[PDB]
Order: sequence, then C-alpha cells, then structure tokens
Amino acid sequence: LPILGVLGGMGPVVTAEFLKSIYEYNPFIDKEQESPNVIVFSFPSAPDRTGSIDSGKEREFIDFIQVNLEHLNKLADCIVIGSCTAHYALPQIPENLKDKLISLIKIADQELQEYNEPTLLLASTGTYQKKLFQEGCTTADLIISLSESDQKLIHEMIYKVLKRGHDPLSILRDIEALLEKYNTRSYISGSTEFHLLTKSLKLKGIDSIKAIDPLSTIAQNFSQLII
Amino acid sequence: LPILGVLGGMGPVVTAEFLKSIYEYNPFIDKEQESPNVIVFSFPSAPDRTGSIDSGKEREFIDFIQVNLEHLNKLADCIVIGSCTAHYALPQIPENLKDKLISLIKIADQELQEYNEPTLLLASTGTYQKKLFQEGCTTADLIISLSESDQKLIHEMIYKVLKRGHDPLSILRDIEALLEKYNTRSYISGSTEFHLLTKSLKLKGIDSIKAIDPLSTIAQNFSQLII
Ligand SMILES: N[C@H](CCC(=O)O)C(=O)O
Ligand SMILES: N[C@H](CCC(=O)O)C(=O)O
Repeated sequence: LPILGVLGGMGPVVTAEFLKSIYEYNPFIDKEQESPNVIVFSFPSAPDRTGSIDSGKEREFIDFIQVNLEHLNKLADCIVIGSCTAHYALPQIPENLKDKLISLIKIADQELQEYNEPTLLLASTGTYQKKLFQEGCTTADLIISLSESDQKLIHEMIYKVLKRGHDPLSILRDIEALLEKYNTRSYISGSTEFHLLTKSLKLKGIDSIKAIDPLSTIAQNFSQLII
Repeated sequence: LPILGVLGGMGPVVTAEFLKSIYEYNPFIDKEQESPNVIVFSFPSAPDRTGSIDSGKEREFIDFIQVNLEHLNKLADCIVIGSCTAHYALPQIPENLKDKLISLIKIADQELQEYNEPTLLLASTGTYQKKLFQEGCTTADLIISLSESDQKLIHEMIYKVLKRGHDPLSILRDIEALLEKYNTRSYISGSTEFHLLTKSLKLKGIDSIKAIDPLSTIAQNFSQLII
C-alpha cells in the first residue's frame, strides 16, 4: 500500500490539522482499512525557518531537513514538507533524496494555472526574502506580492495567532481587507499555517474567497498523488 | 530531546485528533521549538482488531504490531499504541520491545485509583471479550461492566459514528442514558475513539461527566511522562 511521509512540526498546530484533513477528505466507505496510510515526523524543535535565514545558521537547518529526509525515504513512497519557507533548503540537498518529494510550491503553481486569475501571496517574510514562489512558479505573473509593510502584518498573524492555535476566523476581517486592497478574490497559502484559515473558511461556507491551499489539495487528491 | 512514538491508525480519525490534543494541551510560551516532538504511524490498514479476534487470524495482527514496534523502538524514546483492543497482542510480543511502551490500560487504572468512584467501561466487544481492563487493572472492582446488549450498542457507536468522523456530540444523549442506567457520573474510554467524545464534552464545558480518558491524560502530562 502507498505511504505518505510528512516532515512536519514546522507548525505543529498545522501538522496536526493537516493529518485531520487527510481523513476528513478521504472517508472510508465500508472499512477503515481503506483509509490513507501516513507517517508524520512532527518535530517543532526544527530551527525557526525565517530566523535561521535572519541569523547566519542556515547550515544547521539544511542539515536538519537532510537527516530527516534520509529517514523518510526509507519509510515512505511519497514525501511532503509541512512548511513553504522550509523548501528553501532543497537546492542544497542531493537530487536522489528528493525523488519522492512533492513541492508545495509546485502544487500551488498547478492550482493557480487552472484558476487563472490574479491571486495574493500570503507568506512569511522569510518565504518572500527567498522568493520561493516568484522563482518557482510558471504562473509567477499571476501572483500578487504583498508590500513589505503587509508582509510583516502577515508574519504577525502567522506567529501571533495561527501557530499559537487561536481561532483562524479571528484574522478573517484583516484578510478580507487585504484581498480588497490588492484587488482580488483569492489567496495562496504561502505559509502552510493558512491551511488553518482555509479549513475555517470552508466550515462556515464562505465562498467569496478562493483559497489556493497546497495541503488541502494534497489531502483531497491523496489517492491520485501517492504511488 | 524526548520523542513520543504513536503506533496509530487504529482509528485514523482519533489518531489525528490525538496529535491535535498534544499541542492543544502543550502550547508554547515564546517559541514553537519548545513544543513536543512526536512521530505518528497512522496505518489504517492494520487488520480490524475485534474482527481479527472473531475470525482465526490473530497471528496476522500480532505480526503487524510487532513489526511496527521494532521500527518505533529505534526512533522514539516512549511509545503509545492508539487502540485499547490492540493491547491484547502484547503478551505475544518480546518483553524487550515493550520497555518504551505506555499501556493505555495502566494509564486508565492510575486515573481511576485517584478518582475512586465506580465508573462505566465503554469499549468494543473485542476489548470486553479479551477482558483487558478487568484483567489489567488494580482498580478492577471500581469498573462497571456493560451488559452484552449495551456492549453491542457501544460497538455500534464506535464504528458507525465515531470512526466515521461524525459529530461525537450526536451520541451524548445515548451516553447520558447509559450513565444513568448503570448509575454513575463517569466513564472509561475503553475504546480510544471516546477521546473524540471527551474533547467534544470539554469544549462545551459539560462538567457533569468525569471522563477517564488515557489519550487526554498522555497529552496533558506529556512533559512528565516522556523521557
Ligand atoms: N510555515 C512555513 C513558514 C514558517 C515555518 O517554517 O513554520 C510556511 O509558511 O510554509
Ligand atoms: N479503537 C480501539 C478498538 C477498535 C480499534 O482497534 O480501533 C480501542 O478502543 O482502543
């Protein structure tokens, strides 16, 4: 049977929620044995991703990701890293250790190609600094970058609210305002933590916003994506 | 740092919820790196636990648990199996592979010793058949066994409602009735799936019921229990 390996904990809250999603969106028909087999390394003690860029110690972090990928390659058929900013370590990893990997950037890029309207990239300043989406996406011109002012306002929301486990709906008003400002009905979860907002939005049947959320897509299309 | 290993998927829904609990009850103060490091093997394709007792094939199931314990012993400092009925395989496992293990039966037994009033054991017929709680607990006389009629009614709730992911509150009325019938204000989660009820109960501030729920206890007392 096919096994997804999640290198998570770079949002312990969101890693927990991601696994909930996997079974929410793949309910069994008769028996539980039908349902997805998953492995989760939820290690919060990964060095802070943006903070490791802001100080000198990017090597400490790349070493973390590399070691845990070697583990997961032995155990899982496909692999996902539970953090967009964490993808910056990938150019420094051996190509062989990334055969099973599923880039959250690539999953967003595909979704955005099909959606085909301008969309607001919500992400941590460290994701922005590394330009992971602008450098990684075929659809990079459809991405609307936040101004530096608003990148910090988003960094606030992620760390102060979402990662702490507070009600994702609490920032909904602030996001609707941003979507209005930059003049769009859609956003990209350029910070996996916005998986928590996407779920809260879908719960209340709020259809006005189109979320391009890689974790939601990986969950929903598990059966197709995992071989 | 200390690592909990969860052999889960014997309730994929509840395994997902258990990991959510771990971070709900251990929120970080300053930084995420503080938060618990956890590994989860959520493998629903474990043979049905009660069904493996009801047919001949208990060896197929014990082999499953044994293989995955060998894996987890190499990776985690403490280990938890996410299913009470699954604990029946333990007498057939080597003693060495169970040093790191934390019996859900033992955790319930301790909690019940401190609570010290009669308490209704809610569990699958397969747990009951194997007498895991009556044979495993120092406090076995404080346990109130369900009648065979009500064991099937509980088996219904677990498989039809809880494992499918339906609102645990939907069975609250049926449980209050059972608690009244057997004349007690408390229950034991003899089926890890009742972790889902305990959480839903705590959410609505329903204090009338005292839940002895091993997963909730392991979550809340993570820092103390994991070395
Ligand atoms: N969560 C990462 C950024 C912060 C982190 O590494 O946890 C993301 O947006 O994908
Ligand atoms: N969930 C198990 C019983 C059914 C199962 O193995 O999933 C428990 O009550 O601990």
